[PDB]
Amino acid sequence: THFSQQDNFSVAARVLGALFYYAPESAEAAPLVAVLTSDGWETQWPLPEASLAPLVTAFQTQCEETHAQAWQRLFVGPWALPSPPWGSVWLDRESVLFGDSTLALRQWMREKGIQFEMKQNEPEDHFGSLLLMAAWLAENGRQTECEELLAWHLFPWSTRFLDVFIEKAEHPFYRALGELARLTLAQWQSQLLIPVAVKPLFR
Repeated sequence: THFSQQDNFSVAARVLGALFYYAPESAEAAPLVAVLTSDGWETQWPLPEASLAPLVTAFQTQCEETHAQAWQRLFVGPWALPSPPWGSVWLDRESVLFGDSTLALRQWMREKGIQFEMKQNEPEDHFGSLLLMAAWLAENGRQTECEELLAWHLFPWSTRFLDVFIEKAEHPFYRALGELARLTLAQWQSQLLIPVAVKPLFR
């Protein structure tokens, strides 16, 4: 019955999350770059074809800039990232990392006995970390928590983050990845029984 337990929710969340968290040449993400750059993946993605046809091609579009170089520029640095993948940049009035929305997520994790750990020195509210934790909760049959994560701790900023990211990606693969993410999270959003939390955006 619950939308986290069907339509490839966990599988799709893990794919989107890893491609946003790990480098395209990494052991974690290279196989995923390879699935999205081959025909066939669209058959298993939980969205309709009229919207996937264009992304199939777009994911395969060659480009002088390397996946590795695009990711570096979009997610690592050294310079300012065009769309910072951490919730508190979007939700905290001050746009700092480890901000108030980050604290809210951490407190919620601790109340619900959620033991999922992020890597060291890293804030909990990274877009991909959130998608991997949602996947992980789904797999564990923790549907209520999964829905709360999305409603309360991801969807309030994820659309804004994706909007700016899709507009500034400037690389066919990552722009396609962004659009895929937006279409998919939107679809999930429409399946929630619970309202998305109403929060101002500060970037």
